[PDB]
Amino acid sequence: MLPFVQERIGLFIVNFFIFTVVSAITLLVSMAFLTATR
Amino acid sequence: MLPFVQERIGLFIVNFFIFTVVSAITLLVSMAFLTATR
Amino acid sequence: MLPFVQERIGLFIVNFFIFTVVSAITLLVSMAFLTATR
Amino acid sequence: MLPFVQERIGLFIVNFFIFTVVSAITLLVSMAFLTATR
Amino acid sequence: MLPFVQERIGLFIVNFFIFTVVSAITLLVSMAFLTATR
Repeated sequence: MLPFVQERIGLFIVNFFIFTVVSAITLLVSMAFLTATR
Repeated sequence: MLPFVQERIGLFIVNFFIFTVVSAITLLVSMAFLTATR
Repeated sequence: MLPFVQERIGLFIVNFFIFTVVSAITLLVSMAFLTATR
Repeated sequence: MLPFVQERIGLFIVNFFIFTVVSAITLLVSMAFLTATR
Repeated sequence: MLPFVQERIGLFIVNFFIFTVVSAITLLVSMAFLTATR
């Protein structure tokens, strides 16, 4: 009922989650941009 | 009155919040850039 | 004197702080790039 | 068995981990883009 | 010997650290890209 259950397994979620997004932006941009320019 | 109430529900806010921004930058840039180039 | 005072109000700082930066990069880049290309 | 073991060494993982990604996006994009444009 | 020493001063490291990187990517990209295009 009380708060403070787990944090170790939580902080890992955001860390790995941001990696997936930060990759999509650099890879997706390169594909769309490279196709337009070239 | 004392601090330390909840952290689990907090760390999730930033995680999901950054996802929305990191997406807007890659999608918004692609739209404006692709239109200019093409 | 002892550590562990507040974390809830802290984690919110980085969350909102990153939003301001991630916006400047997408908006600033679009302005400089769009002007050069167009 | 109980939760809450370590957080100091954890928060450092994401901090340093994001640095490696945020660098790959700016360096990788510059290489692919600069080659196409030039 | 036991864990849990400080977190307030830690969470601030990543917050300020990411700012320095997120700036280098937008400023470095603008310099290299603007020079190539223009």
